[PDB]
Amino acid sequence: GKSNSKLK
Amino acid sequence: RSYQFWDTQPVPKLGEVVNTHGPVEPDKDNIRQEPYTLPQGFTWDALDLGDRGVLKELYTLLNENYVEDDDNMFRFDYSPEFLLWALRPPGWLPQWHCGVRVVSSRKLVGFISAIPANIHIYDTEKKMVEINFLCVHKKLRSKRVAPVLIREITRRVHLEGIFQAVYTAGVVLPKPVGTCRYWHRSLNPRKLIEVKFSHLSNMTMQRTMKLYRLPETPKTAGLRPMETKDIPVVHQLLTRYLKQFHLTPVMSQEEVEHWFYPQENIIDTFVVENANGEVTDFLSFYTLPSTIMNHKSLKAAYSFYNVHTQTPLLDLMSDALVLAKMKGFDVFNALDLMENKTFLEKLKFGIGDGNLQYYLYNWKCPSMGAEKVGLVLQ
Ligand SMILES: *C(=O)CCCCCCCCCCCCC
Ligand SMILES: [Cl-]
Repeated sequence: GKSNSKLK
Repeated sequence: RSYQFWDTQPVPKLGEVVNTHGPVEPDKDNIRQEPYTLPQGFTWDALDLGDRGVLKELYTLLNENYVEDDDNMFRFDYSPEFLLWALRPPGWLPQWHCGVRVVSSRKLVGFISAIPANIHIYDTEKKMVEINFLCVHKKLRSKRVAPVLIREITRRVHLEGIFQAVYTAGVVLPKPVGTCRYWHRSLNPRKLIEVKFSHLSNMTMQRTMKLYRLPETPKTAGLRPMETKDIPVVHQLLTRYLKQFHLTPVMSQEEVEHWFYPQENIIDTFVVENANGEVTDFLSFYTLPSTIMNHKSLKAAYSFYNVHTQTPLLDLMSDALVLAKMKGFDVFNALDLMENKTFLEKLKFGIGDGNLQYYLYNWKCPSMGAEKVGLVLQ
Protein backbone atom coordinates (compact mmCIF):
# COMPACT_ATOMS: atom_id res chain seq x y z
CA GLY A 1 0.00 0.00 0.00
CA LYS A 2 0.99 3.65 -0.85
CA SER A 3 1.66 6.06 2.00
CA ASN A 4 0.05 9.50 2.29
CA SER A 5 2.79 12.08 2.79
CA LYS A 6 2.50 15.74 3.74
CA LEU A 7 4.97 18.62 3.85
CA LYS A 8 7.03 18.33 7.04
CA ARG B 1 9.64 -4.70 16.58
CA SER B 2 8.84 -8.39 16.43
CA TYR B 3 7.42 -9.66 13.13
CA GLN B 4 5.18 -12.61 13.93
CA PHE B 5 3.85 -12.81 10.37
CA TRP B 6 6.88 -11.97 8.23
CA ASP B 7 9.16 -14.43 10.04
CA THR B 8 6.99 -17.17 8.49
CA GLN B 9 7.31 -15.61 5.00
CA PRO B 10 10.09 -16.08 2.38
CA VAL B 11 11.57 -12.62 3.02
CA PRO B 12 14.93 -11.81 4.66
CA LYS B 13 14.78 -10.22 8.09
CA LEU B 14 15.70 -6.60 8.77
CA GLY B 15 19.16 -7.05 10.29
CA GLU B 16 20.23 -9.32 7.43
CA VAL B 17 22.67 -8.09 4.77
CA VAL B 18 22.12 -9.76 1.39
CA ASN B 19 24.95 -10.36 -1.08
CA THR B 20 23.19 -13.02 -3.20
CA HIS B 21 20.64 -12.88 -6.03
CA GLY B 22 17.80 -15.40 -6.19
CA PRO B 23 14.57 -16.74 -4.73
CA VAL B 24 14.19 -17.66 -1.08
CA GLU B 25 12.05 -20.76 -1.67
CA PRO B 26 11.53 -22.75 -4.88
CA ASP B 27 8.51 -22.68 -7.14
CA LYS B 28 5.72 -24.83 -5.71
CA ASP B 29 4.92 -28.07 -7.52
CA ASN B 30 1.51 -28.33 -5.81
CA ILE B 31 -0.50 -25.42 -4.42
CA ARG B 32 -3.22 -25.52 -1.76
CA GLN B 33 -6.62 -25.57 -3.46
CA GLU B 34 -8.98 -24.30 -0.85
CA PRO B 35 -9.13 -20.68 0.34
CA TYR B 36 -7.82 -19.80 3.78
CA THR B 37 -10.16 -19.70 6.75
CA LEU B 38 -11.64 -16.31 7.47
CA PRO B 39 -13.03 -15.64 10.97
CA GLN B 40 -16.62 -16.78 11.43
CA GLY B 41 -19.08 -14.48 9.68
CA PHE B 42 -16.95 -13.44 6.68
CA THR B 43 -16.40 -14.99 3.26
CA TRP B 44 -14.14 -14.38 0.29
CA ASP B 45 -15.24 -12.86 -3.01
CA ALA B 46 -13.64 -12.00 -6.35
CA LEU B 47 -14.62 -8.46 -7.31
CA ASP B 48 -15.75 -7.97 -10.92
CA LEU B 49 -15.07 -4.25 -11.31
CA GLY B 50 -17.02 -4.36 -14.58
CA ASP B 51 -20.03 -4.09 -12.29
CA ARG B 52 -20.47 -0.39 -11.51
CA GLY B 53 -22.04 -1.28 -8.16
CA VAL B 54 -19.25 -3.63 -7.15
CA LEU B 55 -16.72 -0.99 -8.18
CA LYS B 56 -18.84 1.45 -6.19
CA GLU B 57 -18.47 -0.76 -3.11
CA LEU B 58 -14.69 -0.86 -3.50
CA TYR B 59 -13.90 2.86 -3.62
CA THR B 60 -16.41 3.44 -0.81
CA LEU B 61 -14.38 0.92 1.22
CA LEU B 62 -11.04 2.47 0.25
CA ASN B 63 -12.04 6.13 0.62
CA GLU B 64 -13.33 5.41 4.16
CA ASN B 65 -10.74 2.94 5.52
CA TYR B 66 -7.52 3.15 3.46
CA VAL B 67 -4.20 4.83 4.25
CA GLU B 68 -4.19 8.32 5.76
CA ASP B 69 -1.28 10.63 6.50
CA ASP B 70 0.52 10.47 9.84
CA ASP B 71 -1.81 13.16 11.30
CA ASN B 72 -5.39 12.04 10.39
CA MET B 73 -6.38 14.79 7.97
CA PHE B 74 -6.07 13.35 4.46
CA ARG B 75 -7.43 10.07 3.11
CA PHE B 76 -6.78 9.06 -0.49
CA ASP B 77 -9.94 9.81 -2.48
CA TYR B 78 -9.86 7.09 -5.12
CA SER B 79 -12.06 7.50 -8.20
CA PRO B 80 -14.03 4.68 -9.85
CA GLU B 81 -12.31 5.49 -13.15
CA PHE B 82 -8.93 5.60 -11.40
CA LEU B 83 -9.31 2.14 -9.86
CA LEU B 84 -10.14 0.64 -13.26
CA TRP B 85 -6.89 2.11 -14.59
CA ALA B 86 -4.88 0.73 -11.65
CA LEU B 87 -6.61 -2.66 -11.32
CA ARG B 88 -7.28 -3.59 -14.98
CA PRO B 89 -3.97 -3.43 -16.86
CA PRO B 90 -3.11 -6.04 -19.51
CA GLY B 91 -3.33 -9.52 -18.01
CA TRP B 92 -5.50 -8.72 -14.99
CA LEU B 93 -7.55 -11.43 -13.30
CA PRO B 94 -10.86 -11.04 -11.45
CA GLN B 95 -9.70 -13.65 -8.92
CA TRP B 96 -6.81 -11.29 -8.12
CA HIS B 97 -9.30 -8.67 -6.90
CA CYS B 98 -9.53 -10.48 -3.59
CA GLY B 99 -12.37 -9.13 -1.48
CA VAL B 100 -13.80 -10.05 1.93
CA ARG B 101 -17.51 -9.73 2.64
CA VAL B 102 -19.71 -10.12 5.70
CA VAL B 103 -21.61 -13.38 5.13
CA SER B 104 -25.03 -12.05 6.16
CA SER B 105 -24.68 -8.39 5.15
CA ARG B 106 -22.69 -9.12 1.97
CA LYS B 107 -21.03 -5.83 2.95
CA LEU B 108 -17.51 -5.26 1.64
CA VAL B 109 -15.13 -5.00 4.61
CA GLY B 110 -11.78 -6.07 3.16
CA PHE B 111 -9.75 -6.10 -0.05
CA ILE B 112 -6.36 -6.88 -1.58
CA SER B 113 -5.27 -6.87 -5.21
CA ALA B 114 -2.60 -8.25 -7.51
CA ILE B 115 -1.76 -7.21 -11.07
CA PRO B 116 0.87 -8.95 -13.22
CA ALA B 117 4.09 -7.22 -14.17
CA ASN B 118 7.47 -7.99 -15.70
CA ILE B 119 10.02 -6.85 -13.11
CA HIS B 120 13.69 -6.30 -13.92
CA ILE B 121 15.65 -6.57 -10.67
CA TYR B 122 19.39 -6.06 -11.21
CA ASP B 123 20.40 -8.67 -13.81
CA THR B 124 17.22 -10.78 -13.77
CA GLU B 125 13.80 -10.40 -15.41
CA LYS B 126 10.98 -12.16 -13.54
CA LYS B 127 7.23 -12.45 -13.98
CA MET B 128 5.94 -10.99 -10.70
CA VAL B 129 2.76 -9.42 -9.36
CA GLU B 130 2.20 -5.96 -7.90
CA ILE B 131 0.24 -6.02 -4.64
CA ASN B 132 -1.76 -2.95 -3.67
CA PHE B 133 -4.90 -1.73 -1.89
CA LEU B 134 -4.66 -3.86 1.24
CA CYS B 135 -7.60 -2.39 3.14
CA VAL B 136 -9.48 -3.66 6.20
CA HIS B 137 -12.61 -2.01 7.59
CA LYS B 138 -11.67 -0.17 10.78
CA LYS B 139 -14.34 -2.09 12.70
CA LEU B 140 -12.73 -5.35 11.54
CA ARG B 141 -9.04 -4.61 12.21
CA SER B 142 -9.22 -6.46 15.53
CA LYS B 143 -9.61 -9.97 14.04
CA ARG B 144 -6.20 -10.41 12.34
CA VAL B 145 -7.74 -10.20 8.86
CA ALA B 146 -4.70 -8.65 7.15
CA PRO B 147 -2.40 -11.73 7.36
CA VAL B 148 -5.19 -13.88 5.89
CA LEU B 149 -5.60 -11.50 2.94
CA ILE B 150 -1.88 -11.78 2.24
CA ARG B 151 -1.84 -15.59 2.35
CA GLU B 152 -4.94 -15.84 0.16
CA ILE B 153 -3.71 -13.54 -2.61
CA THR B 154 -0.36 -15.35 -2.36
CA ARG B 155 -2.20 -18.63 -2.90
CA ARG B 156 -4.22 -17.24 -5.82
CA VAL B 157 -1.04 -15.88 -7.42
CA HIS B 158 0.71 -19.24 -7.02
CA LEU B 159 -2.16 -20.97 -8.84
CA GLU B 160 -1.18 -18.96 -11.94
CA GLY B 161 2.51 -19.91 -11.80
CA ILE B 162 3.89 -16.67 -10.31
CA PHE B 163 6.07 -16.82 -7.21
CA GLN B 164 7.59 -13.33 -6.83
CA ALA B 165 5.95 -10.01 -6.03
CA VAL B 166 6.73 -6.34 -5.52
CA TYR B 167 4.83 -4.09 -3.12
CA THR B 168 5.25 -0.91 -1.10
CA ALA B 169 4.46 0.27 2.42
CA GLY B 170 4.87 3.35 4.57
CA VAL B 171 5.92 1.11 7.46
CA VAL B 172 9.25 -0.71 7.79
CA LEU B 173 8.86 -4.49 7.37
CA PRO B 174 11.33 -7.28 6.61
CA LYS B 175 12.96 -6.27 4.39
CA PRO B 176 13.04 -3.10 2.27
CA VAL B 177 14.89 -3.37 -1.03
CA GLY B 178 14.75 0.44 -1.27
CA THR B 179 13.58 3.43 0.79
CA CYS B 180 12.26 6.50 -1.03
CA ARG B 181 11.02 9.79 0.39
CA TYR B 182 8.09 11.92 -0.75
CA TRP B 183 8.53 15.54 -1.79
CA HIS B 184 5.83 18.14 -2.41
CA ARG B 185 5.76 21.16 -4.74
CA SER B 186 3.11 23.71 -3.81
CA LEU B 187 1.10 24.84 -6.84
CA ASN B 188 -1.73 26.62 -4.96
CA PRO B 189 -0.08 27.74 -1.70
CA ARG B 190 -3.19 29.60 -0.49
CA LYS B 191 -5.28 26.43 -0.14
CA LEU B 192 -2.50 24.16 1.16
CA ILE B 193 -2.12 26.48 4.15
CA GLU B 194 -5.91 26.76 4.50
CA VAL B 195 -6.40 23.02 5.05
CA LYS B 196 -3.07 22.68 6.86
CA PHE B 197 -1.29 20.59 4.24
CA SER B 198 1.58 23.04 4.79
CA HIS B 199 2.44 25.76 7.29
CA LEU B 200 3.41 29.39 6.78
CA SER B 201 7.21 29.47 6.99
CA ASN B 202 8.76 34.52 8.78
CA MET B 203 6.99 34.83 5.41
CA THR B 204 3.71 36.55 4.67
CA MET B 205 1.11 34.98 2.39
CA GLN B 206 2.26 37.46 -0.26
CA ARG B 207 5.89 36.32 -0.14
CA THR B 208 4.90 32.65 -0.29
CA MET B 209 2.63 33.18 -3.30
CA LYS B 210 5.34 35.02 -5.23
CA LEU B 211 7.91 32.30 -4.56
CA TYR B 212 5.69 29.54 -5.99
CA ARG B 213 4.34 31.51 -8.95
CA LEU B 214 4.73 29.68 -12.25
CA PRO B 215 4.63 30.86 -15.88
CA GLU B 216 1.31 30.55 -17.66
CA THR B 217 2.58 28.18 -20.37
CA PRO B 218 5.39 25.62 -20.61
CA LYS B 219 8.75 26.62 -22.05
CA THR B 220 9.72 23.49 -24.02
CA ALA B 221 9.35 23.42 -27.79
CA GLY B 222 7.07 20.83 -29.31
CA LEU B 223 5.36 19.96 -26.04
CA ARG B 224 1.96 18.38 -26.68
CA PRO B 225 -0.30 15.71 -25.17
CA MET B 226 0.54 12.13 -26.02
CA GLU B 227 -1.66 10.50 -28.65
CA THR B 228 -2.04 7.09 -30.27
CA LYS B 229 0.79 7.48 -32.80
CA ASP B 230 3.25 8.19 -29.97
CA ILE B 231 2.70 4.82 -28.26
CA PRO B 232 5.66 2.96 -29.86
CA VAL B 233 8.22 5.75 -29.44
CA VAL B 234 7.03 6.32 -25.87
CA HIS B 235 7.47 2.59 -25.31
CA GLN B 236 10.91 2.83 -26.93
CA LEU B 237 12.03 5.88 -24.94
CA LEU B 238 10.86 4.24 -21.69
CA THR B 239 12.63 0.91 -22.17
CA ARG B 240 15.99 2.52 -22.97
CA TYR B 241 15.77 5.08 -20.16
CA LEU B 242 15.00 2.43 -17.53
CA LYS B 243 18.07 0.27 -18.24
CA GLN B 244 20.17 2.48 -15.94
CA PHE B 245 18.18 1.59 -12.81
CA HIS B 246 18.17 -1.65 -10.85
CA LEU B 247 14.42 -2.12 -10.14
CA THR B 248 12.27 -1.36 -13.19
CA PRO B 249 9.15 -2.60 -14.96
CA VAL B 250 9.50 -4.21 -18.37
CA MET B 251 6.43 -3.02 -20.27
CA SER B 252 5.07 -4.28 -23.55
CA GLN B 253 3.69 -1.78 -26.04
CA GLU B 254 0.25 -2.88 -24.83
CA GLU B 255 1.16 -2.00 -21.23
CA VAL B 256 2.75 1.30 -22.27
CA GLU B 257 -0.56 2.26 -23.86
CA HIS B 258 -2.50 1.42 -20.70
CA TRP B 259 -0.28 3.30 -18.25
CA PHE B 260 0.54 6.35 -20.37
CA TYR B 261 -2.29 7.06 -22.83
CA PRO B 262 -3.93 10.19 -21.37
CA GLN B 263 -7.19 9.85 -19.47
CA GLU B 264 -8.91 12.87 -17.93
CA ASN B 265 -8.48 12.98 -14.13
CA ILE B 266 -6.44 9.75 -14.18
CA ILE B 267 -3.15 9.95 -16.11
CA ASP B 268 -1.49 12.77 -18.06
CA THR B 269 1.38 12.33 -20.52
CA PHE B 270 3.00 15.06 -22.61
CA VAL B 271 5.57 14.26 -25.29
CA VAL B 272 8.27 16.51 -26.75
CA GLU B 273 8.19 16.53 -30.56
CA ASN B 274 11.18 18.43 -31.96
CA ALA B 275 11.66 20.35 -35.20
CA ASN B 276 12.52 17.16 -37.11
CA GLY B 277 9.26 15.54 -35.96
CA GLU B 278 10.89 13.14 -33.48
CA VAL B 279 9.57 12.40 -30.00
CA THR B 280 12.63 12.81 -27.78
CA ASP B 281 11.19 13.27 -24.27
CA PHE B 282 7.99 12.77 -22.33
CA LEU B 283 6.66 13.62 -18.88
CA SER B 284 3.82 11.96 -17.02
CA PHE B 285 1.86 12.35 -13.79
CA TYR B 286 -1.27 10.68 -12.46
CA THR B 287 -4.17 12.16 -10.49
CA LEU B 288 -4.98 11.13 -6.91
CA PRO B 289 -6.96 13.53 -4.71
CA SER B 290 -7.19 13.33 -0.93
CA THR B 291 -10.23 13.71 1.30
CA ILE B 292 -9.87 16.58 3.77
CA MET B 293 -11.19 15.30 7.09
CA ASN B 294 -12.59 18.60 8.43
CA HIS B 295 -13.25 21.86 6.58
CA LYS B 296 -13.58 19.45 0.61
CA SER B 297 -10.92 17.83 -1.56
CA LEU B 298 -7.17 18.21 -2.17
CA LYS B 299 -6.19 17.88 -5.83
CA ALA B 300 -2.75 16.23 -5.94
CA ALA B 301 -0.66 15.26 -8.96
CA TYR B 302 1.89 12.44 -8.57
CA SER B 303 5.03 12.23 -10.69
CA PHE B 304 5.09 9.06 -12.79
CA TYR B 305 7.82 8.39 -15.39
CA ASN B 306 9.79 11.27 -16.92
CA VAL B 307 12.10 10.31 -19.79
CA HIS B 308 14.58 12.72 -21.35
CA THR B 309 16.99 12.44 -24.27
CA GLN B 310 17.16 16.00 -25.68
CA THR B 311 15.39 18.11 -23.07
CA PRO B 312 17.06 18.60 -19.67
CA LEU B 313 15.12 16.85 -16.92
CA LEU B 314 15.00 20.16 -15.03
CA ASP B 315 13.25 21.87 -17.94
CA LEU B 316 10.90 18.91 -18.36
CA MET B 317 9.77 18.89 -14.72
CA SER B 318 9.27 22.66 -14.77
CA ASP B 319 6.75 22.09 -17.58
CA ALA B 320 5.12 19.35 -15.50
CA LEU B 321 4.66 21.86 -12.67
CA VAL B 322 3.29 24.43 -15.12
CA LEU B 323 0.94 21.88 -16.71
CA ALA B 324 -0.34 20.57 -13.36
CA LYS B 325 -0.80 24.18 -12.24
CA MET B 326 -2.80 24.84 -15.41
CA LYS B 327 -5.01 21.78 -14.92
CA GLY B 328 -6.03 22.90 -11.42
CA PHE B 329 -3.88 20.81 -9.09
CA ASP B 330 -2.92 22.14 -5.66
CA VAL B 331 0.30 20.16 -5.10
CA PHE B 332 2.76 18.19 -7.25
CA ASN B 333 4.12 15.09 -5.50
CA ALA B 334 7.27 13.22 -6.45
CA LEU B 335 9.54 10.64 -4.84
CA ASP B 336 13.33 10.92 -4.63
CA LEU B 337 13.82 7.83 -6.81
CA MET B 338 15.32 7.64 -10.33
CA GLU B 339 16.99 11.01 -11.14
CA ASN B 340 14.43 13.03 -9.17
CA LYS B 341 17.02 14.28 -6.66
CA THR B 342 18.52 16.39 -9.46
CA PHE B 343 15.48 18.70 -9.61
CA LEU B 344 13.49 18.35 -6.35
CA GLU B 345 15.41 21.04 -4.48
CA LYS B 346 15.96 23.29 -7.51
CA LEU B 347 12.26 23.30 -8.45
CA LYS B 348 11.28 24.22 -4.86
CA PHE B 349 9.97 20.86 -3.70
CA GLY B 350 9.84 20.35 0.06
CA ILE B 351 10.68 17.08 1.75
CA GLY B 352 7.66 15.29 3.16
CA ASP B 353 6.30 13.31 6.11
CA GLY B 354 7.30 9.68 5.67
CA ASN B 355 8.91 7.20 3.32
CA LEU B 356 7.77 4.66 0.75
CA GLN B 357 9.50 1.34 1.41
CA TYR B 358 9.89 -0.95 -1.61
CA TYR B 359 9.71 -4.70 -1.07
CA LEU B 360 10.30 -7.89 -3.03
CA TYR B 361 8.46 -11.05 -1.97
CA ASN B 362 10.47 -14.28 -2.33
CA TRP B 363 13.59 -12.66 -3.81
CA LYS B 364 16.94 -12.27 -2.02
CA CYS B 365 19.07 -9.40 -3.32
CA PRO B 366 21.03 -6.43 -1.94
CA SER B 367 19.35 -3.15 -1.20
CA MET B 368 19.76 -0.11 -3.42
CA GLY B 369 19.68 3.63 -2.92
CA ALA B 370 16.48 5.44 -3.83
CA GLU B 371 18.25 6.79 -6.94
CA LYS B 372 18.34 3.22 -8.30
CA VAL B 373 14.60 2.51 -7.98
CA GLY B 374 12.85 2.91 -11.32
CA LEU B 375 9.39 1.73 -10.31
CA VAL B 376 6.29 3.83 -9.58
CA LEU B 377 3.17 2.12 -8.25
CA GLN B 378 -0.39 3.47 -8.03
C1 LIG C 1 0.26 -2.42 -0.10
O1 LIG C 1 -0.95 -2.58 -0.18
C2 LIG C 1 1.23 -3.62 -0.09
C3 LIG C 1 0.54 -4.82 0.61
C4 LIG C 1 1.57 -5.64 1.42
C5 LIG C 1 1.20 -7.12 1.48
C6 LIG C 1 2.42 -7.96 1.08
C7 LIG C 1 2.03 -8.95 -0.01
C8 LIG C 1 3.16 -9.97 -0.16
C9 LIG C 1 3.01 -10.71 -1.49
C10 LIG C 1 1.57 -11.23 -1.65
C11 LIG C 1 1.46 -12.11 -2.91
C12 LIG C 1 2.84 -12.61 -3.37
C13 LIG C 1 2.69 -13.92 -4.15
C14 LIG C 1 3.90 -14.16 -5.06
CL1 LIG D 1 21.71 -5.61 1.43
